Amino acid sequence: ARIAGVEIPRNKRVDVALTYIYGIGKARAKEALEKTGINPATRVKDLTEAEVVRLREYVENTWKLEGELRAEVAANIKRLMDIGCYRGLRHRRGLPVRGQRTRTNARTRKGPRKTV
Amino acid sequence: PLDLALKRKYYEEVRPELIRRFGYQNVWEVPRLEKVVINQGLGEAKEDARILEKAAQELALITGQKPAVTRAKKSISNFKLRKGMPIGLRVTLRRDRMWIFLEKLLNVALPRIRDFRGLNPNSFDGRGNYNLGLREQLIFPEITYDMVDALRGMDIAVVTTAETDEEARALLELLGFPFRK
Amino acid sequence: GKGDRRTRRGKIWRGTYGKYRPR
Amino acid sequence: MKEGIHPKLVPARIICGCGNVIETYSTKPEIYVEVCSKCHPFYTGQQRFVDTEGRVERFQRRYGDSYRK
Amino acid sequence: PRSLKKGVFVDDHLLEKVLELNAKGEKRLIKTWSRRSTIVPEMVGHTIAVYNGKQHVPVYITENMVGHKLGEFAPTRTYRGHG
Amino acid sequence: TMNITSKQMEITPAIRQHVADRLAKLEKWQTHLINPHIILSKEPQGFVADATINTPNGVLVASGKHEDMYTAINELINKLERQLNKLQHKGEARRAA
RNA sequence: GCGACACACGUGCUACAAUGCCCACUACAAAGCGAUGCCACCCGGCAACGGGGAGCUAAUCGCAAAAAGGUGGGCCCAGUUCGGAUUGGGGUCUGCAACCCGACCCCAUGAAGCCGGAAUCGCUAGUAAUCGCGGAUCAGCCAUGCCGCGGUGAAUACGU
RNA sequence: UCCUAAAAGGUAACGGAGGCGCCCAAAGGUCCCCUCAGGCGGGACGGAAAUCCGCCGGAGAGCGCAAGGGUAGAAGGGGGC
Ligand SMILES: [Mg+2]
Ligand SMILES: [Mg+2]
Ligand SMILES: [Mg+2]
Ligand SMILES: [Mg+2]
Ligand SMILES: [Mg+2]
Ligand SMILES: [Mg+2]
Ligand SMILES: [Mg+2]
Ligand SMILES: [Mg+2]
Ligand SMILES: [Mg+2]
Ligand SMILES: [Mg+2]
Ligand SMILES: [Mg+2]
Ligand SMILES: [Mg+2]
Ligand SMILES: [Mg+2]
Ligand SMILES: [Mg+2]
Ligand SMILES: [Mg+2]
Ligand SMILES: [Mg+2]
Ligand SMILES: [Mg+2]
Ligand SMILES: [Mg+2]
Ligand SMILES: [Mg+2]
Ligand SMILES: [Mg+2]
Ligand SMILES: [Mg+2]
Ligand SMILES: [Mg+2]
Ligand SMILES: [Mg+2]
Ligand SMILES: [Mg+2]
Ligand SMILES: [Mg+2]
Ligand SMILES: [Mg+2]
Ligand SMILES: [Mg+2]
Ligand SMILES: [Mg+2]
Ligand SMILES: [Mg+2]
Ligand SMILES: [Mg+2]
Ligand SMILES: [Mg+2]
Ligand SMILES: [Mg+2]
Ligand SMILES: [Mg+2]
Ligand SMILES: [Mg+2]
Ligand SMILES: [Mg+2]
Ligand SMILES: [Mg+2]
Ligand SMILES: [Mg+2]
Ligand SMILES: [Mg+2]
Ligand SMILES: [Mg+2]
Ligand SMILES: [Mg+2]
Ligand SMILES: [Mg+2]
Ligand SMILES: [Mg+2]
Ligand SMILES: [Zn+2]
Repeated sequence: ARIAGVEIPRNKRVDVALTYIYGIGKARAKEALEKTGINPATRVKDLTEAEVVRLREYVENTWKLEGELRAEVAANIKRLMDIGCYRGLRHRRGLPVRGQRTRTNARTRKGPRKTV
Repeated sequence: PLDLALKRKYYEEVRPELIRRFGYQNVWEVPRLEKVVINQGLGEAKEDARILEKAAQELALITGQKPAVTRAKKSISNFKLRKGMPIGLRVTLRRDRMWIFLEKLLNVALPRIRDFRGLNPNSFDGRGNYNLGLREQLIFPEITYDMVDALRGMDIAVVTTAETDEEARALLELLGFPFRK
Repeated sequence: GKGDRRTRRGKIWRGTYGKYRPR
Repeated sequence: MKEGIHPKLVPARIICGCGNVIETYSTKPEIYVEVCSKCHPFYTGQQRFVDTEGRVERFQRRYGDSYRK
Repeated sequence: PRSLKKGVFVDDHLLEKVLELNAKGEKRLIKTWSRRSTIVPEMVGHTIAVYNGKQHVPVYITENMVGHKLGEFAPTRTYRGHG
Repeated sequence: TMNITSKQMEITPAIRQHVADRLAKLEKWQTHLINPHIILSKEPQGFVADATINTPNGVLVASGKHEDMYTAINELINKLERQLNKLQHKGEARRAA
């Protein structure tokens, strides 16, 4: 688990393998490769260990990643379900939160269909 | 015996701090480290590929000591367990090897743990011994991501000559054990 | 692709502009 | 000990990413690691990597104090 | 959400009853039809009855529920499930 | 599955089951009934029961009218049975020459 | 409240990828709409947008960019640089007011889905398929709808 | 094998309860080494119960199999020849 607590896929480009980190999309990928001046097309299996610790230190010290990101999102839902707001109720029962239709579809929040 | 940073740190900085903090009358009365037994509970290699020599090889690389096998004292239905079936590993580390492994554990292993927030303070025996667990073996430096096939944690039991959990926690935290509370 | 908000093709489908489809 | 069954322990250099070198003994004389106890956030005081925020919710809004009173 | 260029919206007539209770001393129960009004820090501690089309649900305002609206805590649908 | 519709009327889940049990008579032929839709209503004369079912060998359309609600359901089943019994045997007629 | 959600049916949108996805550059339409309207152009911002401000009762000026396509570069068969659902946080605008219950922008999350059972729909030439644009209603918009417009442009008909 | 059986042995009933018609090539000989069940506490997946550590624990475990007797100062667990 080199960076940043997970292992990034080698033989892939660094701007791509960095997305395999819970908290880094294509945006924060092109960001960490300019702040360190590291060629985004170069493969992970071809990185310099000097370029590793530089990209490591910048990424791990700029955005919350991995378990620390999962804690606040869980805590943000935790307070939503504790205060008792309408969005908290949708998380407690498990229904959609963002004004979506529930008569049909809505299958991602409910899961596969339950026959009756 | 070999000259080690952790054993020297014990004899130099941990002994007098302990004697001062507790007021021991005799040199032997001070808490000392007795042994460190590591045990891979395994049991996943009952049937299937019972060839667990990859795990024993990993333990022999991490500790520098070849482990021994542990088998079942009885047959168990629900666990799919026949009596006398090899189900685990156990290596007993003492003296210089104990110091070496504890050095590498405190300086490299415990840091590299995913979402590490310290060692559980209430994990003490009551008699003055400590225990902990590990979810992976990639935590140790001698184990890389290539030579591994499956994730397998382990149990670590540190046995101390201390009599209370107080003196034991003193000795262990002084030696550098990071406690979350 | 036409449903992906973070792409050129996706904002043509929607009819809006942004960083991925400037004007 | 039993000869021929134990990997030999030899003087070992354990190099960390932050530049920390550790003189020890192991089966591989050189081992590089991503993190060590001298640079982990939980060890080095309270080096909260990115998030030393302060929650910051909820009274930390204060945008703004313009409603009449 | 509402624009930062515009202000934090309270129905004025509701904020009046808030400040009148902060001077002489909190608190007395307030009935309101202001689901649109945003909770303000000066509302923390009081007990506001929010109307949900039928009932006036008593809702105690705390420290963690300041950035929300009053209508989020007096829901409008009685739903116990199916079956 | 099976769908029932009460047009400008109000029926109970008990009555909805009776319609489901009367449609078991079509299961006799051991052929696939594809989304049998049932429509009930109230004329001035009496109740009316419609049904539009698809089978792998065609579709079934019928109508039953009677003063008694369940009796119109019966007539609908009688007329559905007949159509079903024809769609499963009309091919067997011209096997020779 | 008409926006409910143990479920069921119809119509659609977007997909399951290399005859493809993404980035940069560059060509070719028609029909409409536009005076607290359409906004050129400048500037702030990653952006939505905001602040300036010329023109146009409009074959004059504006919406406006057409998209597929063309050129170049990347991706290399993976639940992936396919797919963009769901959720966390931060903003913009309309509007008295976006909690229930608006659209949009941005960071993060990155699901089902590997071409679909029984059954069934459309289409005979500029047609199907695929690609984009405008308008009514309209403060805004849940429009993937409807009514129109063109771009590329097939297969097949022995026979009843 | 136990009870009935009346503290030596023996003792009947269509009296009360159970087992046998096998097995083991080590489950045999010998030398050397080791000590249980259980309870409490601690320990990744791991649980009432898998394996690990500590403390208490004379035998309640074990001894192929019914029952009784015997048994760790071994008849129990392991190895050598
Ligand atoms: Mg990521
Ligand atoms: Mg000494
Ligand atoms: Mg304790
Ligand atoms: Mg002790
Ligand atoms: Mg390692
Ligand atoms: Mg397409
Ligand atoms: Mg995508
Ligand atoms: Mg020797
Ligand atoms: Mg029905
Ligand atoms: Mg009804
Ligand atoms: Mg009705
Ligand atoms: Mg009819
Ligand atoms: Mg009949
Ligand atoms: Mg309403
Ligand atoms: Mg809704
Ligand atoms: Mg149903
Ligand atoms: Mg269906
Ligand atoms: Mg649609
Ligand atoms: Mg594929
Ligand atoms: Mg995935
Ligand atoms: Mg799948
Ligand atoms: Mg993807
Ligand atoms: Mg296709
Ligand atoms: Mg078919
Ligand atoms: Mg025709
Ligand atoms: Mg349109
Ligand atoms: Mg218009
Ligand atoms: Mg409009
Ligand atoms: Mg919506
Ligand atoms: Mg006797
Ligand atoms: Mg006797
Ligand atoms: Mg006798
Ligand atoms: Mg005798
Ligand atoms: Mg033997
Ligand atoms: Mg024997
Ligand atoms: Mg025990
Ligand atoms: Mg557990
Ligand atoms: Mg346990
Ligand atoms: Mg016994
Ligand atoms: Mg023996
Ligand atoms: Mg022997
Ligand atoms: Mg011999
Ligand atoms: Zn370090």
